[PDB]
Amino acid sequence: DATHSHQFTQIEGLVVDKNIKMSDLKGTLELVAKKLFGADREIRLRPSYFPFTEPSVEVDVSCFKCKGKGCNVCKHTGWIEILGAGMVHPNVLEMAGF
Amino acid sequence: GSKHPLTRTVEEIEDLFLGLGYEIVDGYEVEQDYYNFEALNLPKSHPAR
Amino acid sequence: NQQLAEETIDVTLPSRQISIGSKHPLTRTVEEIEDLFLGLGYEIVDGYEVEQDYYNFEALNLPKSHPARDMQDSFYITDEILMRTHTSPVQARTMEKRNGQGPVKIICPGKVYRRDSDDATHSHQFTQIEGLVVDKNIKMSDLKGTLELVAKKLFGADREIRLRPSYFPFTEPSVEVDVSWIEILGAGMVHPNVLEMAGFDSNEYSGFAFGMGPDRIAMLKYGIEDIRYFYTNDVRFLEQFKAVEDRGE
Amino acid sequence: MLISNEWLKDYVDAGVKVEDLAERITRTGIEVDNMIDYSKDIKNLVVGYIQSKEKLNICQVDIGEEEPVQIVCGAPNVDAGQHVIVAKVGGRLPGGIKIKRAKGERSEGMICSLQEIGISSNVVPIFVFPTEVEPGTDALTALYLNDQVMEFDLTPNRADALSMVGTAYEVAALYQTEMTKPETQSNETSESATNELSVTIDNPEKVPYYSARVVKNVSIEPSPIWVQARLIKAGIRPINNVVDISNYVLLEYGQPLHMFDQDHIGSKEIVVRQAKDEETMTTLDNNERKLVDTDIVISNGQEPIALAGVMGGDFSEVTEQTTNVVIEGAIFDPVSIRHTSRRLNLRSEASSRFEKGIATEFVDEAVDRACYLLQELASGEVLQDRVSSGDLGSFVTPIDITAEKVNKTIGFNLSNDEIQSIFRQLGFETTLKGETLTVNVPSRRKDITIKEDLIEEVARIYGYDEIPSSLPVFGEVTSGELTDRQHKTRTLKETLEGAGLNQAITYSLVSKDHAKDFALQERPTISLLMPMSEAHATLRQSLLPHLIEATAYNVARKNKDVRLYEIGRVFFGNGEGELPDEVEYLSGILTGEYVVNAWQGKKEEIDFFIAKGVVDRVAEKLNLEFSYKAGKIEGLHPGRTAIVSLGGAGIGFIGELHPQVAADNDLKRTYVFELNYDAMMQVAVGYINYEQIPKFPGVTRDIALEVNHDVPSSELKQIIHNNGEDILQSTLVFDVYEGEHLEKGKKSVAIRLNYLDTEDTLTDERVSKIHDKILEALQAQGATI
Ligand SMILES: O=C(Nc1cccc(S(=O)(=O)N2CCN(c3ccccn3)CC2)c1)Nc1nccs1
Ligand SMILES: [Zn+2]
Repeated sequence: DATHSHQFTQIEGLVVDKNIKMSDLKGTLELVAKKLFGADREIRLRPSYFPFTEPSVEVDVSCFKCKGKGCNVCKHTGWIEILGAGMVHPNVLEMAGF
Repeated sequence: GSKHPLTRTVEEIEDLFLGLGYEIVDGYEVEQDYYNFEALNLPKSHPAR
Repeated sequence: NQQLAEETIDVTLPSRQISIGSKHPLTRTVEEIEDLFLGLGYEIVDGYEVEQDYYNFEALNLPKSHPARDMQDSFYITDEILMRTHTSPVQARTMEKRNGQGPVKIICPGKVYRRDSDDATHSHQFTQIEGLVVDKNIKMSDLKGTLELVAKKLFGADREIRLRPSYFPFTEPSVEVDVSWIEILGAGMVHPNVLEMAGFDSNEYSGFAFGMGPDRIAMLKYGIEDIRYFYTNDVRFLEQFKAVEDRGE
Repeated sequence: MLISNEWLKDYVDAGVKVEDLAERITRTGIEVDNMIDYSKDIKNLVVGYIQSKEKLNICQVDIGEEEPVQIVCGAPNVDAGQHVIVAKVGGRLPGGIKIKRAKGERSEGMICSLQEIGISSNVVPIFVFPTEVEPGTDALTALYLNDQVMEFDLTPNRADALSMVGTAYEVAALYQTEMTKPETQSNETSESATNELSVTIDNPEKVPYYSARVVKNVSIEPSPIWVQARLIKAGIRPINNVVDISNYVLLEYGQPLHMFDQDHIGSKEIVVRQAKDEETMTTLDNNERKLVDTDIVISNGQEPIALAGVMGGDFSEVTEQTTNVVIEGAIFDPVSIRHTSRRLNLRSEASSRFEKGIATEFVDEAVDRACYLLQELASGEVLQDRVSSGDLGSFVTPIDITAEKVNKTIGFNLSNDEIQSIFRQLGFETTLKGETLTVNVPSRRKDITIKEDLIEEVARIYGYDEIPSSLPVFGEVTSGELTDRQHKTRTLKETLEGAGLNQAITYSLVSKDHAKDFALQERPTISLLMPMSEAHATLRQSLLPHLIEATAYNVARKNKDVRLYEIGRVFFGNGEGELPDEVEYLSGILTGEYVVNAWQGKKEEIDFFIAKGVVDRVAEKLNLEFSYKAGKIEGLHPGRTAIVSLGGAGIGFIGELHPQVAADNDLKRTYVFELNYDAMMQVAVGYINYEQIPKFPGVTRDIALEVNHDVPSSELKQIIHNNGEDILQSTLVFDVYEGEHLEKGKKSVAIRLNYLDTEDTLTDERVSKIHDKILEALQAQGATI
């Protein structure tokens, strides 16, 4: 229906290295929001849970329409959810051979 | 002719990541439970399996 | 019944061609090198083709006295203004605007001019790609690494190359790279006078730079016998460059 | 999971509005996705007391004012002596509706049903107060519905929050105030349930815990209004004091409890074991159930008396004439429970809890809560002890972690004392030992098992707003680049697009009778086990069916000019339980005008040869060569279908649609092509081959060859190349004539022969020598000049 298709597109990323931190996630998610929605985009990280990651968040971009205080795109919220992200969970690393 | 809007967004994200040193990777759309789920820390139990 | 039989075509007959233009081979070599450097985080920078002798010479460690600034070898317009002889001035100008703050990691493609007669290996206007890296601990091994990537991108990875000590005013130590032997890249560690003049502290920052010539690279890669073919625009030349390329088999 | 504000402050008080509390809860991990306001629409609603009642009914309610009000009411069971719920004149209600001085007789305000005030379906058990509550009292207050409930969409890792006490631990953390658990200590009869009761598990691999207490002499009836409302709030119709006291402590501790009537169990012995082959039993459903190896039952000592986890028995349950009770509190293997419930379509709120896993910490305490309750509210009398089987083990698992590790994962900069405070306010006992904190995680948080879990707790609480922003610096340096295939695909898509073709994106799943359309090999198809939809049931073995549909769709919308391409995968089955072969295809479809400029008379209709021209522009751009030979493909025009080949292998086809397929789809002349793009991409092309422009001019001769009408022009071109020795460069058909000026069944094909020596100029005589040889070869193969 208007908001669900049984076949859709996704882009995932995976970065795995030695000192990867969640601030490194943040910085990267920020380039993503800028790329998609403009150089002035900020992001917002909200606690959440997925099984493969931990800590996990859902990520909003600031609204590229209304500059602050709200419109129908961001649902007078200022923030639009666009990504989920998180630190990969050890079990996933260990199962992969890492 | 046009580029599909979904392809456009996918390409700009690839471009971004290419300039950062990443690889763009493709694999199977029909997949095994192991890789779709287990390897991703959804044991045979789970509510999403 | 007869419909299908009467509407039988000869499917082997000429198709209605929808023709493709070509990208100039000089442009191809340029783009390829840009794409290589994009994926390492560089910026492609574009600047003036007509330059001040400050930027084209002085800022590059070629004082008033230098044989390089000889009016017989470069295309001057006044005593102070000339057709640039290389894309280094864009790299020198970009540096100064950075105001002592790195990293610089830039690639500067474009047309450069040399006061000379044209023949099969010399055009008075040709193309060049320069690069500049400036950052805190840049070392020559870092140069070597980047140069091998360039060679690998241009001529494939098994292609044999040769590094030879050499000398340029604006770098030290310096290097030339041959490909199996033919020279293609010149490069060096940026000379501190050059860092110091464009406002970097050569005690903190080191650099490396390089140039190569797509006209020459292309001639070598394809066996193009006369550089002037690039600037003549015979369609029987240009149309040989329509198709994609891979590494190969 | 539904969580009443009023109710939670039994255990913790956030000293804050329910919105504020939802917000803070959502901002720290658990999403409150809605807030139900049971007081929904409600103004001026008081207790009142019908003093006298006439004759629907004229009532004199004292509503706590100086004088009684008169209310007319014809509701079914209503008299004086009743304390009731009254919405005064000037009040408000759910449904709609707001009520004033009406008249006929004289009616001032409104006495109420439940529903009327706004309860629900399937959850409700005019309204009379069981207790003699002061007239004029706020009515919802007295009704325990002066309340909003928070609805949580909880994730598998937050089972703890499937309980009022677990949720109370969560919120105590968030406001770092205190929570309090509710009364569990009863007063115990001299006797013990050890003397009453026997418990064994014959299947301890599947049952870690089973246990039971006994409470004698109980007064079935109704529960107070609080027990009742709470159950309604929490989504469950309040049935009787003992069905309630179970379901309620479920909600309270998350520990499911079963209620047996002692006297109708059928022994003084309980046995937990697996159901057997085909094993029969009928459950308080009165629906009879035959079982499997893999169901857990309860038995008395040869009686399947309860499907553990899932249901009860007929016979051993609590009827209202029960007066002694065994109360079960067990742990049943999360998945045994899951599969039973599942299959018999028998999900309870108590199986669902066994699915998520149980707080070990809470089993005995939950039991003890329902015994104290049964005491308190079924006047019951409490035996000493429990009969427990099978060991619960430790209630604290210690995890070490360091501040460094926490700052190293998140990238903030917290001290031990910051970190320590978070665990202590989550109620975890922590001890520092040099740089290492040992965190005693309680069994009540079974989702915390590793240091990373503890990292998450810190992250979520201290707050993700705080994490500074950085970018990863990669010490293996590598230039990010499209692969060669990837780059070729982008360039190819630029080429198609540059020729006017729009990029389509179609569904992979088609109908099962469409899945093999245009397929090359018989290869098996891949169907879903449970399609959402007959039209998306099997994976396509071709891109064309949905591209044809998209064309039909467009054309019916009066979009007559359609040019689409797709690169997309098709799917051939690899027999059974293997992954299929996924193959990438380039396909497209074309209909309508290719070039129009009406005012200049230009109108170039798309025909086979322009479709060919697109497939050739593909080959040209990729530096490939294709060849073309007539082919028969079902669904294409038998007369206008070519097979496309690369290195002598078939990779695809190009063809006009069959007139019957086009007619079905109400299309005109329409052309598709499909190409195995994987085959195409396997060809290594290398670098472009530059050849210097020939120094010398070539020579052209034209020939006109009369030949049987069905000889393909490729055949004549091959003969010419075969005889063209060193100088024949290329050959071009420039005219084909079939008409009356020529033997019927013959055509005349005019071919331009181009000759060229790169090393020399061509003498007429050198050309003639070969040209004559070519003519003869042609003549001898039936091609008259
Ligand atoms: O340092 C460079 N680049 C550089 C380094 C070495 C070699 C070459 S090269 O092969 O292209 N070259 C071109 C110039 N040639 C000259 C020019 C004058 C004198 C001597 N030789 C030699 C070959 C380029 N530029 C900078 N811009 C800003 C700061 S540093
Ligand atoms: Zn907005």
